[PDB]
Amino acid sequence: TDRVSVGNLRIARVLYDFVNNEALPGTDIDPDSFWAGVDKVVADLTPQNQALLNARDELQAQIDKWHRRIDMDAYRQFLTEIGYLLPEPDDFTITTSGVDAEITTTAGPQLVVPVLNARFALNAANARWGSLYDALYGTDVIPETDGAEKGPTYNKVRGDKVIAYARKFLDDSVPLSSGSFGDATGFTVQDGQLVVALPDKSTGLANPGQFAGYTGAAESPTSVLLINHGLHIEILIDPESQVGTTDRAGVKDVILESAITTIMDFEDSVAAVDAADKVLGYRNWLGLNKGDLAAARVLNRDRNYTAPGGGQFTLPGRSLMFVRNVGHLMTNDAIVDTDGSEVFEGIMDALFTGLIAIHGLKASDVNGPLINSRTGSIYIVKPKMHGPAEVAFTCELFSRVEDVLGLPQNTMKIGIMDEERRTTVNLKACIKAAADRVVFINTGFLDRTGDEIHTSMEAGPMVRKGTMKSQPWILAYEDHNVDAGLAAGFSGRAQVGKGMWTMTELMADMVETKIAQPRAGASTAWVPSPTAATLHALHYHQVDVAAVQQGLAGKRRATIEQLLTIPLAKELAWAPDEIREEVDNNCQSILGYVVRWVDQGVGASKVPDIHDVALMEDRATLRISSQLLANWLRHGVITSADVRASLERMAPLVDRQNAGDVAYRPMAPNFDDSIAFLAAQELILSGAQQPNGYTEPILHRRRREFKARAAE
Ligand SMILES: O=C(O)CCc1nc2ccccc2[nH]c1=O
Ligand SMILES: [Mg+2]
Ligand SMILES: [Mg+2]
Ligand SMILES: [Mg+2]
Ligand SMILES: [Mg+2]
Ligand SMILES: [Mg+2]
Ligand SMILES: [Mg+2]
Ligand SMILES: [Mg+2]
Ligand SMILES: [Mg+2]
Repeated sequence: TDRVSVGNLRIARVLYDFVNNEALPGTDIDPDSFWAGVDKVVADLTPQNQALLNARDELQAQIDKWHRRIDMDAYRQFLTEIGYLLPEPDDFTITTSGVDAEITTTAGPQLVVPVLNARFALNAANARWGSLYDALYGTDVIPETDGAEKGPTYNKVRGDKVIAYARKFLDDSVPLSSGSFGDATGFTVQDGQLVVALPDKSTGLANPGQFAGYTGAAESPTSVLLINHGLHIEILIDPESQVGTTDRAGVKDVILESAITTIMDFEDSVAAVDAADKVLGYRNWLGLNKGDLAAARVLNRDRNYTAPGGGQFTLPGRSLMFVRNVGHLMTNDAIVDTDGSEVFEGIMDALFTGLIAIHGLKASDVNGPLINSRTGSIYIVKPKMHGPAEVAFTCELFSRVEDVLGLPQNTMKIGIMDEERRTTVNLKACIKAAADRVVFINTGFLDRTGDEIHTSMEAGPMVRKGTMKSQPWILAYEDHNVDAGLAAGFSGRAQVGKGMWTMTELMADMVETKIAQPRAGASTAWVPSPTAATLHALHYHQVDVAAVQQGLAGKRRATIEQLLTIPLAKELAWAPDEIREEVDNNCQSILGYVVRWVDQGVGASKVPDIHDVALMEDRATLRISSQLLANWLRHGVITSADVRASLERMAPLVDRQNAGDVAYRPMAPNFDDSIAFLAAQELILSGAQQPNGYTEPILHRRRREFKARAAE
């Protein structure tokens, strides 16, 4: 037994040592008082945590039975009687205070990254600023048409298209008084105003207030800092660079303020099934908050400029960090009680990520340099909550953690993910439950659709996964989320977020279509990579989110009936080949993700889909796919032979898609010999029995089984 006893707790040594030697020192928290507080919080809050999970099961059994025995009036009457659909509270304004400008004020891209991957976490934090030239040149936003494709070395024709794209962007975002940036000859700062040399004349900006600063001398600036819709744009000037020599004004690059905030994730993008895994995550979270995290490589320093009217100012070189804790469901054996019962992981995350975040509020040799929150807040995204009482519980959890940490009450702020149906239909009350802590709400596709399928599992066969994206329930869910946030005063106070673009290489399509989200009044939305953050930033220059929000406020665009419109497939709406395609699709999604999760403990990566399109999904992809297949199985759309045959067809496909990975362990031809293959099979076959369709219990068990076999 490798555990430390503290009150009723038996703490894994690796965790206990991490906290004492790394997390605690520099916080001024007395270590014995901390550990006593951990024991007391776990003892006090565990019963309610369990009570809430029981209530999920109780409500769902009632819903299963109701469906087992189409009319909307009877259905919502039913949901109301069982306490699933609660009355809408009175109108109110959130009272959350001490929030940084990146959240209250700036609209822009939001990156989410697996905290267990230090290099990715570092790149994400550094992604507050990104190269537009690199993003345009390196992706298909500039088509690889004849002559303009990227080879082993610099293609000037392609670069010239990159340059022109960016010139057009500057014209659109920071218009000159006359002429185009495409005719620029040079830049100078005269009388604290930006002057752009043109061929036949000279010109300032149409709105000189968009001029924000510069580097080097006003005579010949090395860069020119502009602002639009709250976001900075820096024109780098160096006619001696590879591309500067080719440019008419010697422009080297255009740098965009990109990932304004980043979510460091402990939940669905990481595989962490024991104390050693949790410690890897906590240690990286620690390094980020101290500012000394280094990989293979380090965090960027802040950026120095001269204001138009002279005098120096500094801009943050890094993304403001949130941390995403796990939700209320799972336990982890990082801590067990006397009976050997595992402790609630969400409770542990609040205590440990909260402790660690104190370093990000400080700057010394002990706590590293670099401050995360200027206003003294800790930003925690709380996923997978079901309804307002589960939000209230999170409030109580954070309050008790603050007390243990010696922090001011309401220091720990909550990002409310709206990704469960019972939260969706009671969203206003969920926000009201956290009215003095809430700094965001957001929507998604996968997790929310996963819950949609599980909740109405007994209703009938569901439409295909692709179809879900355009279903009435989900479009109302998207608008209702914005409506509730705006009605509660989020504009100027808290983020209203939308979902992830998963197609990592389809940047042209993202740039074309993702603009719909800020057009919808979302002050942020999720991107999979620093490159995608820079490109998505374009949308926020193109759309005035603040103005969109002002025009939406007070509107009620969704009905409860729309929200409750179950995505049931019409009476036999598929051909055999369409059914086959959807089974293969889902089995491939499950296998492609699971094999990396169970075998290598990777919970996010570019996974080729069935059409070889690279997707960067998290564990929610598993929840939707396994629930859909379990549903089709449940209602006789497919057979158990169909499922097994697809898994066996797609498995070697997955193996093939993983050529080029040295640590990869093939699943075919001995399927029942691969723990990953069996995990994937189990997720489908036992899908209908999982609490709310959640995949963690199975995935965690299988990864743990794999670790034990690898050490035997
Ligand atoms: O559709 C959904 O609900 C899930 C969204 C999502 N979150 C991610 C977080 C970190 C890394 C990759 C991710 N991919 C994703 O699709
Ligand atoms: Mg300077
Ligand atoms: Mg620090
Ligand atoms: Mg989710
Ligand atoms: Mg939408
Ligand atoms: Mg409302
Ligand atoms: Mg505008
Ligand atoms: Mg805004
Ligand atoms: Mg059940």
